[PDB]
Amino acid sequence: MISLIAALAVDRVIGMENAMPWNLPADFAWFKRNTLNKPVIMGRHTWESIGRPLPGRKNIILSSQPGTDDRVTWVKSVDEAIAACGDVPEIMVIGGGRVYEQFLPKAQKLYLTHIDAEVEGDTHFPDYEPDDWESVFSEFHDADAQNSHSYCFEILERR
Ligand SMILES: NC(=O)C1=CN([C@@H]2O[C@H](COP(=O)(O)OP(=O)(O)OC[C@H]3O[C@@H](n4cnc5c(N)ncnc54)[C@H](OP(=O)(O)O)[C@@H]3O)[C@@H](O)[C@H]2O)C=CC1
Ligand SMILES: [Ca+2]
Repeated sequence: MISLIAALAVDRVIGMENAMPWNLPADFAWFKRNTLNKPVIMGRHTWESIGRPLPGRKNIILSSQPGTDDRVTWVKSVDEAIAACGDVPEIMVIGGGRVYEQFLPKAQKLYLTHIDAEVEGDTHFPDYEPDDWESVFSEFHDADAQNSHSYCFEILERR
């Protein structure tokens, strides 16, 4: 099963100049808990933004060109990316915008963090069809001393 995990600010903004333009440690804990011990697929720009493999996860990088780092597994197509994960219960697609768009039609689950932040961005999550998805988990949190925005963790399953 293929899942997408993403954090979305107002208007589905996910990124600006190769970063996530907000401060939300609660989302790091959610991301780690839901990706650890699962393979993660990401695009080259997202890979370049992290600089080092995510520990405890098989890191698969999509790029049309030959790989440049043997600490991760490089693939040249969506189907090769999926194949490189082998037979696992759940594959996690972790971004960015262009990768999310291509995996959305193949995904059965979305893990979304909806962040109440107004941010300018140059990257947005795809415009998913709400009727195709059932919300199976939704937990809202107010801002606190560590998290400067309110946020809501949501899991949606494809109907
Ligand atoms: N808010 C969030 O949850 C997250 C946000 N982000 C943000 O997303 C942004 C990056 O997204 P974006 O610019 O769209 O880039 P991506 O991270 O999606 O990487 C795009 C690159 O991946 C490669 N690629 C993608 N699809 C394929 C394919 N089918 N075959 C071969 N190679 C492929 C290409 O590399 P090549 O050019 O080498 O061919 C392409 O240029 C950043 O701002 C980042 O901070 C990232 C992850 C999470
Ligand atoms: Ca806010």
